Amino acid sequence: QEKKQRLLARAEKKAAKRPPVLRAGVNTVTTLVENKKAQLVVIAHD
Amino acid sequence: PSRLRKTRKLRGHVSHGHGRIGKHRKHPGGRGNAGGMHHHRINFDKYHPGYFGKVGMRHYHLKRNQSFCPTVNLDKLWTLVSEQTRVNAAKNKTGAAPIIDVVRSGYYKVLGKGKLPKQPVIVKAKFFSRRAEEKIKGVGGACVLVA
Amino acid sequence: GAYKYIQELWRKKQSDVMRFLLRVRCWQYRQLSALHRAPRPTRPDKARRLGYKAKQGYVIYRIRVRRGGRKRPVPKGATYGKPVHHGVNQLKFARSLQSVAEERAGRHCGALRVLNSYWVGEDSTYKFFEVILIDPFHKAIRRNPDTQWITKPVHKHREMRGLTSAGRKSRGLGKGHKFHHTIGGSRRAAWRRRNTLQLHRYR
Amino acid sequence: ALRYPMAVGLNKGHKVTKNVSKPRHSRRRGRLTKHTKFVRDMIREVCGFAPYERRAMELLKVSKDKRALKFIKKRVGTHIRAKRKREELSSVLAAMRKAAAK
Amino acid sequence: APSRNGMILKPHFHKDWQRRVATWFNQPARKIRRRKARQARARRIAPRPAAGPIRPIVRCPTVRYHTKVRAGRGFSLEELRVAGIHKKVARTIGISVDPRRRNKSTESLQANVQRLKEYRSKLVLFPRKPSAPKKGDSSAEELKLATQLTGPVMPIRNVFKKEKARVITEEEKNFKAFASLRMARANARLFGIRAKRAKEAAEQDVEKKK
Amino acid sequence: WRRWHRRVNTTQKRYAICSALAASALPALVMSKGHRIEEVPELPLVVEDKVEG
RNA sequence: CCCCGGCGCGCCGGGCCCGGGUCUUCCCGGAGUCGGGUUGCUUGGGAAUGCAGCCCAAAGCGGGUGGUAAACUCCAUCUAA
RNA sequence: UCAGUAACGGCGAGUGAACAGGGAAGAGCCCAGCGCCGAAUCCCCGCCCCGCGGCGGGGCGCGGGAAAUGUGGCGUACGGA
Ligand SMILES: [Mg+2]
Ligand SMILES: [Mg+2]
Ligand SMILES: [Mg+2]
Ligand SMILES: [Mg+2]
Ligand SMILES: [Mg+2]
Ligand SMILES: [Mg+2]
Ligand SMILES: [Mg+2]
Ligand SMILES: [Mg+2]
Ligand SMILES: [Mg+2]
Ligand SMILES: [Mg+2]
Ligand SMILES: [Mg+2]
Ligand SMILES: [Mg+2]
Ligand SMILES: [Mg+2]
Ligand SMILES: [Mg+2]
Ligand SMILES: [Mg+2]
Ligand SMILES: [Mg+2]
Ligand SMILES: [Mg+2]
Ligand SMILES: [Mg+2]
Ligand SMILES: [Mg+2]
Ligand SMILES: [Mg+2]
Ligand SMILES: [Mg+2]
Ligand SMILES: [Mg+2]
Repeated sequence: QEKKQRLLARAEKKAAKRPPVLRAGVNTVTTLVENKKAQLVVIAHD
Repeated sequence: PSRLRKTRKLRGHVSHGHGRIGKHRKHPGGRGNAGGMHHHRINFDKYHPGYFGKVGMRHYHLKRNQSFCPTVNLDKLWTLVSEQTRVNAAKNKTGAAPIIDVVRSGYYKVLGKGKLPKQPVIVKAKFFSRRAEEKIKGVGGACVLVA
Repeated sequence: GAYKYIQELWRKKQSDVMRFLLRVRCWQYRQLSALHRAPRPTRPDKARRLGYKAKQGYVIYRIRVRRGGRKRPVPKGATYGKPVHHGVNQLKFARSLQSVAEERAGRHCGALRVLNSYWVGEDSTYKFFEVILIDPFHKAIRRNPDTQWITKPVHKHREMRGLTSAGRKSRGLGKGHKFHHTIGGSRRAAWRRRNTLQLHRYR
Repeated sequence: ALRYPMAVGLNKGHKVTKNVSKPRHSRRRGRLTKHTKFVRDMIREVCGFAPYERRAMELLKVSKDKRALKFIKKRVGTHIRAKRKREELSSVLAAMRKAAAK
Repeated sequence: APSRNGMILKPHFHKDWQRRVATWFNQPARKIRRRKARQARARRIAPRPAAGPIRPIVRCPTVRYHTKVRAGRGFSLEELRVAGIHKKVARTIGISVDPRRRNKSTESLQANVQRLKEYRSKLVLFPRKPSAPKKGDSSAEELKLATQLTGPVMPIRNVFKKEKARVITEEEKNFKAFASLRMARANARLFGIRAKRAKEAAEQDVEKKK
Repeated sequence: WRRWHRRVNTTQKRYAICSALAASALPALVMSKGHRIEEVPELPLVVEDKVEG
């Protein structure tokens, strides 16, 4: 819902920086961990 | 045509030409090549010596392209080139001999049967027999090997 | 890169980690029915490299097939023939147990198309296979061109004509000198061609 | 001397110019990459060794190399596969000595 | 039963061969059908050649046929690369492509490279939009002459390099064809054992030396 | 699968066409074939190419 | 004379913002599968052509094939599950 | 066509392919994986416009859902980014 808003505002900003965010998924996180681009990894126990 | 065959002439003759005593029974003696080592042994031994038994090494997966080697004798050697090729060489004076390439004619080995005309020739082939090369050398020619 | 580790991890089936997981899971699989809808692929890495995608219209089924050979089903072991055909035990079925698993899943869900299957465990009595099936009438399948092939009527019951990967292994297909039996597409195809008399008009 | 191409012998063959080109990319299949080596060394840390590999290593510790190969060959199946396997376990045993020495 | 002198015959008629007899009474009707599909196809792709894509030259394998060349499946990536033709663009302009085929020698590679360049010189290319020509397209004058081609494109033929009569030299007269062949077979037959004997010989004397 | 069809050597078939043409130019043979050619001006009978149109 | 089809030419609203050559740095593969033993069937496939059961059970310049089992060694050729 | 041939076979009766060669036809491709892209992906519901006997296209919904246990774009051994 709020990504739709950002794009609409980007259109308004156009008609006239990426904040930090978590990274989900074992495929995304594994690649980050191999690249040393992750500072803390949280793993579900189940 | 069936009008020219024995059946038409055998109408009215009992037994149809197979005899009254022996008759024409289904398969007396067996079917096919039955009895070769038995009641049919004389025919096989008499007319097919060597039929039974084994001889020589087996060779699995024989590829008959590997042993392709068509041969030509010397008595046929000059047919592989036109007639004017021979007459021109025989009558010229510089001593130049024509080139006969037996591979182009579809042969690989040159054999020695026959005699050559007294005319120098350069022969190209993959293989020669010993007598082929001597006979080719006796007329002033040379043997050329190709791969 | 997680799918790489899982693929490599599942190659160490005699490791302590894998032995524990296979042992407990075979036990769990053994407490259920022979045909069982599964909620998700037990092996996400293996399933997807066999053509599975995590989208609506792909379903997973777990099948339990009894291990061992094919006993000839004749009464009291009598075959009524020549000694060459007196065998009752030590005979084997022409197709694999993975194939039989796909056929049992395929026959049950006649409205689904069987994509592939994989091995999830086995004990002395049971082999366990998960079978990937596709609903050929869901719109996540019909509207995607890459998967429109399996909605065609020529692809009905692939597992029952030896067209799946597991099914097609018992057909003796392949290129080269090892598979001269099935030149022409199949054993019968090779046989027909080799056992037909060509009588040309002018002969 | 005079020498001709021949259909027989060590230099048999019709003579052509050999042309050198990069090997087809299909010919590198099965070449170990530093990332794939890293992933395999990680799984080896999590998983460990198989019971037959461990038994083979016990044979190699007591310097029963000939018996170690026969056990491995009987288990993996072929001489070449066993020769490669025996070497890896010996490398593993050698590494463990060095680590302990450290 | 055999009767006097005769061949021993083994006809293969011990199966149900009558259930699988393939008559050929549809042969003329097959020939008409095949031809009628060649004509409707020639009309469909005109002015493109009816035969199809241009094929390369290749030497037949084995020693029974390597003296002959024929039409291969398609030009190789090395051939197309040397001829400056993009492999994906090759099929669009009548050229066949064979990713499998390898070029082992230069001369065969060059022969197909030249064959491509000759073909590209005969290509009459119609613009994508007829009213809007483009860079590579043929001029409007040579499009009025574009007519469909019958038969294989640039047919492949076995040509023989004729050699004229020359005076035989003493070096050639002296050459020994039979001996050269027989010795060559012996050398290629005893090479491995001879090398082994040389190796063992050195070892035997070395231990005496040292 | 009775053998309905027969091969005839091309050299013989061409021979058979030469024999037919040679025979066609002899009044005795064309008469003896039942044709009423008792008043055709000549044998062979050649007419101008206009009749082709 | 009716109908269906096909092939062409224009407009509206859409999607695509697309390519080639050379350098530089990177990345690259299908596992209870292969292979091995044994058993049964199967094949022209013969110290075992293919298939299957059971047991064993991989590797990564590795693996498969190279029509006689096997070791050492070069080559060639493809890239399985 | 090779070829009733290499081979199989109480090596008896019998059985029995393939490569090469000449023709018919001719067409090539796609994933997983390895990566990078704010999941960029998909299904269903309601309203509006066109079409509506092959139920589709576009616009709008802090409408529901699938999907990070991995959807879509690029990309697949002929190498690719
Ligand atoms: Mg009488
Ligand atoms: Mg009588
Ligand atoms: Mg009589
Ligand atoms: Mg009698
Ligand atoms: Mg009789
Ligand atoms: Mg029997
Ligand atoms: Mg069977
Ligand atoms: Mg197998
Ligand atoms: Mg296939
Ligand atoms: Mg008699
Ligand atoms: Mg007789
Ligand atoms: Mg593959
Ligand atoms: Mg049977
Ligand atoms: Mg049999
Ligand atoms: Mg050998
Ligand atoms: Mg013959
Ligand atoms: Mg006997
Ligand atoms: Mg049989
Ligand atoms: Mg062929
Ligand atoms: Mg053709
Ligand atoms: Mg991917
Ligand atoms: Mg490929």
